[PDB]
Amino acid sequence: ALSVEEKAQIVNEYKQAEGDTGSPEVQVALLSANINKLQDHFKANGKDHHSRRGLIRMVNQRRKLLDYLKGKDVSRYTALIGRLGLRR
Amino acid sequence: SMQDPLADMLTRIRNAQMAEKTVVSMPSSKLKAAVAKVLKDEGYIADFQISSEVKPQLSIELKYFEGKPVIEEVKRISRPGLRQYKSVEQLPKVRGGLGVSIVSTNKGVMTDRAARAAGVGGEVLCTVF
RNA sequence: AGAAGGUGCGCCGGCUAGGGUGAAGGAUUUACUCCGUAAGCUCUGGCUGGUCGAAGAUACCAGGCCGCUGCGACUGUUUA
RNA sequence: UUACCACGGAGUGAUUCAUGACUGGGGUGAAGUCGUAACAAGGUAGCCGUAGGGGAACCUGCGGCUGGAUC
RNA sequence: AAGCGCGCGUAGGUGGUUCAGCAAGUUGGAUGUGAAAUCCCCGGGCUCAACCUGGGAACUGCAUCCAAAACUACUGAGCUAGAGUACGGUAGAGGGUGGUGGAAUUUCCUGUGUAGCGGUGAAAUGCGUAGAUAUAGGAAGGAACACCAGUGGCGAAGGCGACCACCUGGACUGAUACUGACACUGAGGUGCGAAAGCGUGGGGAGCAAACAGGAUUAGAUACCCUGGUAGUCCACGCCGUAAACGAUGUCGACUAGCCGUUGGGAUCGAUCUUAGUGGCGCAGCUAACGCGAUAAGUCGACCGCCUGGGGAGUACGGC
RNA sequence: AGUUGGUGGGGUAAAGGCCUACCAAGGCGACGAUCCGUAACUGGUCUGAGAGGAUGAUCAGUCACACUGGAACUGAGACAC
Ligand SMILES: [Mg+2]
Ligand SMILES: [Mg+2]
Ligand SMILES: [Mg+2]
Ligand SMILES: [Mg+2]
Ligand SMILES: [Mg+2]
Ligand SMILES: [Mg+2]
Ligand SMILES: [Mg+2]
Ligand SMILES: [Mg+2]
Ligand SMILES: [Mg+2]
Ligand SMILES: [Mg+2]
Ligand SMILES: [Mg+2]
Ligand SMILES: [Mg+2]
Ligand SMILES: [Mg+2]
Ligand SMILES: [Mg+2]
Ligand SMILES: [Mg+2]
Ligand SMILES: [Mg+2]
Ligand SMILES: [Mg+2]
Ligand SMILES: [Mg+2]
Ligand SMILES: [Mg+2]
Ligand SMILES: [Mg+2]
Ligand SMILES: [Mg+2]
Ligand SMILES: [Mg+2]
Ligand SMILES: [Mg+2]
Ligand SMILES: [Mg+2]
Ligand SMILES: [Mg+2]
Ligand SMILES: [Mg+2]
Ligand SMILES: [Mg+2]
Ligand SMILES: [Mg+2]
Ligand SMILES: [Mg+2]
Ligand SMILES: [Mg+2]
Ligand SMILES: [Mg+2]
Ligand SMILES: [Mg+2]
Ligand SMILES: [Mg+2]
Ligand SMILES: [Mg+2]
Ligand SMILES: [Mg+2]
Ligand SMILES: [Mg+2]
Ligand SMILES: [Mg+2]
Ligand SMILES: [Mg+2]
Ligand SMILES: [Mg+2]
Ligand SMILES: [Mg+2]
Ligand SMILES: [Mg+2]
Ligand SMILES: [Mg+2]
Ligand SMILES: [Mg+2]
Ligand SMILES: [Mg+2]
Ligand SMILES: [Mg+2]
Ligand SMILES: [Mg+2]
Ligand SMILES: [Mg+2]
Ligand SMILES: [Mg+2]
Ligand SMILES: [Mg+2]
Ligand SMILES: [Mg+2]
Ligand SMILES: [Mg+2]
Ligand SMILES: [Mg+2]
Ligand SMILES: [Mg+2]
Ligand SMILES: [Mg+2]
Ligand SMILES: [Mg+2]
Ligand SMILES: [Mg+2]
Ligand SMILES: [Mg+2]
Ligand SMILES: [Mg+2]
Ligand SMILES: [Mg+2]
Ligand SMILES: [Mg+2]
Ligand SMILES: [Mg+2]
Ligand SMILES: [Mg+2]
Ligand SMILES: [Mg+2]
Ligand SMILES: [Mg+2]
Ligand SMILES: [Mg+2]
Ligand SMILES: [Mg+2]
Ligand SMILES: [Mg+2]
Ligand SMILES: [Mg+2]
Ligand SMILES: [Mg+2]
Ligand SMILES: [Mg+2]
Ligand SMILES: [Mg+2]
Ligand SMILES: [Mg+2]
Ligand SMILES: [Mg+2]
Ligand SMILES: [Mg+2]
Ligand SMILES: [Mg+2]
Ligand SMILES: [Mg+2]
Ligand SMILES: [Mg+2]
Ligand SMILES: [Mg+2]
Ligand SMILES: [Mg+2]
Ligand SMILES: [Mg+2]
Ligand SMILES: [Mg+2]
Ligand SMILES: [Mg+2]
Ligand SMILES: [Mg+2]
Ligand SMILES: [Mg+2]
Ligand SMILES: [Mg+2]
Ligand SMILES: [Mg+2]
Ligand SMILES: [Mg+2]
Ligand SMILES: [Mg+2]
Ligand SMILES: [Mg+2]
Ligand SMILES: [Mg+2]
Ligand SMILES: [Mg+2]
Ligand SMILES: [Mg+2]
Ligand SMILES: [Mg+2]
Ligand SMILES: [Mg+2]
Ligand SMILES: [Mg+2]
Ligand SMILES: [Mg+2]
Ligand SMILES: [Mg+2]
Ligand SMILES: [Mg+2]
Ligand SMILES: [Mg+2]
Ligand SMILES: [Mg+2]
Ligand SMILES: [Mg+2]
Ligand SMILES: [Mg+2]
Ligand SMILES: [Mg+2]
Ligand SMILES: [Mg+2]
Ligand SMILES: [Mg+2]
Repeated sequence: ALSVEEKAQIVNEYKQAEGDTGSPEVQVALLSANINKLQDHFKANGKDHHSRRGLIRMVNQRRKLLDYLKGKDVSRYTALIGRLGLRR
Repeated sequence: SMQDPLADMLTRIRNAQMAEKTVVSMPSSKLKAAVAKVLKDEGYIADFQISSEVKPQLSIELKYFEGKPVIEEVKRISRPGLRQYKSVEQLPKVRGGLGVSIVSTNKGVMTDRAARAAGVGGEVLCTVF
């Protein structure tokens, strides 16, 4: 549901090596933006299970990436959790 | 998901030996290299070569002798799900000594005969006859 | 369901913890103001002894309870 | 005289054995009565789930399968 | 007899590839212990044997020290072959909310017209002179979406075909750049899940369980015919099942070929290469049928399940 | 709920919630606690090619009990066949 401009400004805001789209932080930010964006769509369309499957897949991907990042570096983990405003 | 690369090596060798081929190519590692060398010293293969360039490729040339392949029965023993280890007195015999069983010991990867020669047991990798 | 059933309760001391009101003092908006106050008055508790009687919720006051069934769902109304 | 405490009392639960008027299915029996549901295209192709109906095997509707013959 | 209907995921199990370290697993050695008896071997006694008895071996174990470093575990630093991200395109009945079309059936009204219509194996019930069927015009309403249509496509499965707009998931396809093992499976749990069914409120053309009547029949609570209610449709909630089937769990790697077909790429109608979807077939496998790169072949990782037929997927208990 | 840990004290031949007064809210559990049923354990015995399976008569080691439920005394030693 994201746009080209939205993704570009997200990666610009969260890039860590001036051209890295694969670092955990960028992917986590993109997934969080998409999850937050799809909420209002699912507010109106409660009977759309087929898309909610993809939403759950994105949630699982974000969870796994956060777990890996926490396992690797605690400081970057805490910083990312702080900026994204999510519990854990 | 390749949770056992050595079983993949032996499976490749057996499958392409059954299919009447001449060369088998696979990703290499310092354990498959030792296994290939110990097979070479036992005359079960023709030759083995390791490629350069970061992602080395190991290639093995096979033997046939008669109309039937030289290696007729090769089987992995210690898998990641079992991890079988044996002492010197309990080293298994394949075909009553007519074959060889590869053993990994603190002195390296060698044969069971050399294992008793040095008097050191270890982990039984596979049996070839 | 207060189901059923059980334990304590009087009076006199010892130690001890809290609340309200409220001099003196302090602040500034100098006055029908804010904070805060020792004593006094007043209201809640805790654990420790002693003691009298036959009996300490001592008088008046103040639910008896339980198990099976019929009828009507219930609160209500009716032959002064 | 106090403290601890066995026996023994009172109230109310849990669990587990045996037994119980009367009832529900199951199995095993022999030349019994009624039908003919399946096996062949078994004479309406059979099964699966579900619902209704009927002395009984069962019938009918809805969805599914081929483990269906002719072609 | 035996793969959960299908996913996601927790504890757990397992782990691509380089160095370096450590010594828990692993291996070797030493020491202590492992009661005696018993079992085993070599002997000695009872005239033999049973029996008794000497020495040994064994007691496959546990514990403490010493040494090794291939593999597993642990620690530090790496790498890009697994996994994922960014950028253009392709196809599609993938999902949801609204709107709009044409064919047809039925019902009502009106004109012409008169003696049959309908149905069957043959009939009858039923509809008709209170003017039917047919025929022409108008109106109302509900539902399904011919031709395209394909061994065709998409979806985790169940499943999804009129057209358009809006919201939205995934997959294929090409190059470069990026992260640097972030992976697989998964007891419990969590959701999605045909049809029939249940609750509340709408709607109701066709079809049609139950039901009524007519046939057939020895009977016909059926097959056949004429009608016909729930239901089938919509909104919200529940229910958790199917021969939910490829009767074949998910993931990864290898193994002769030939003929199609759906998307996409390259090189010069031809050749090559991917991701699906079909037909044959060599090895191999199987009790046989048969499977055979979409394995039921050769192998790995994890999970589920089976143990003669009935009783019985039933009883009791829990949810 | 003396339940888990700490402190002071008591007590024992001896460590210890063994006991007591305070302070804290801890301890155990899907590597199966708690609960229900059953049963002394081992050396050994019998079977089996072995791995296993079944099992604790006689002999030897340990434990528990002595009509049923409690309690202590004497004693180096008993909660006393
Ligand atoms: Mg009371
Ligand atoms: Mg008195
Ligand atoms: Mg009472
Ligand atoms: Mg009572
Ligand atoms: Mg009654
Ligand atoms: Mg009566
Ligand atoms: Mg009344
Ligand atoms: Mg009444
Ligand atoms: Mg009544
Ligand atoms: Mg009532
Ligand atoms: Mg009533
Ligand atoms: Mg009243
Ligand atoms: Mg009242
Ligand atoms: Mg009266
Ligand atoms: Mg009572
Ligand atoms: Mg009672
Ligand atoms: Mg009782
Ligand atoms: Mg009873
Ligand atoms: Mg009885
Ligand atoms: Mg009787
Ligand atoms: Mg039938
Ligand atoms: Mg029949
Ligand atoms: Mg039939
Ligand atoms: Mg018939
Ligand atoms: Mg049939
Ligand atoms: Mg059933
Ligand atoms: Mg049926
Ligand atoms: Mg029905
Ligand atoms: Mg029924
Ligand atoms: Mg019927
Ligand atoms: Mg029906
Ligand atoms: Mg059908
Ligand atoms: Mg399954
Ligand atoms: Mg399946
Ligand atoms: Mg499943
Ligand atoms: Mg499960
Ligand atoms: Mg599940
Ligand atoms: Mg089932
Ligand atoms: Mg999973
Ligand atoms: Mg894990
Ligand atoms: Mg590895
Ligand atoms: Mg691990
Ligand atoms: Mg290493
Ligand atoms: Mg050792
Ligand atoms: Mg001994
Ligand atoms: Mg003699
Ligand atoms: Mg060392
Ligand atoms: Mg007409
Ligand atoms: Mg018309
Ligand atoms: Mg399908
Ligand atoms: Mg339905
Ligand atoms: Mg219904
Ligand atoms: Mg309904
Ligand atoms: Mg209704
Ligand atoms: Mg109708
Ligand atoms: Mg009919
Ligand atoms: Mg009809
Ligand atoms: Mg009708
Ligand atoms: Mg009904
Ligand atoms: Mg609906
Ligand atoms: Mg289906
Ligand atoms: Mg099945
Ligand atoms: Mg079967
Ligand atoms: Mg599956
Ligand atoms: Mg598979
Ligand atoms: Mg997956
Ligand atoms: Mg796979
Ligand atoms: Mg694969
Ligand atoms: Mg074939
Ligand atoms: Mg088979
Ligand atoms: Mg077979
Ligand atoms: Mg295995
Ligand atoms: Mg496995
Ligand atoms: Mg496996
Ligand atoms: Mg049985
Ligand atoms: Mg039986
Ligand atoms: Mg049985
Ligand atoms: Mg049941
Ligand atoms: Mg029973
Ligand atoms: Mg039940
Ligand atoms: Mg205390
Ligand atoms: Mg002390
Ligand atoms: Mg103490
Ligand atoms: Mg237990
Ligand atoms: Mg006993
Ligand atoms: Mg045997
Ligand atoms: Mg034995
Ligand atoms: Mg024996
Ligand atoms: Mg025993
Ligand atoms: Mg005895
Ligand atoms: Mg003894
Ligand atoms: Mg002892
Ligand atoms: Mg003893
Ligand atoms: Mg002892
Ligand atoms: Mg004793
Ligand atoms: Mg006695
Ligand atoms: Mg006696
Ligand atoms: Mg006694
Ligand atoms: Mg005494
Ligand atoms: Mg005395
Ligand atoms: Mg004494
Ligand atoms: Mg004693
Ligand atoms: Mg005595
Ligand atoms: Mg005694
Ligand atoms: Mg004694």
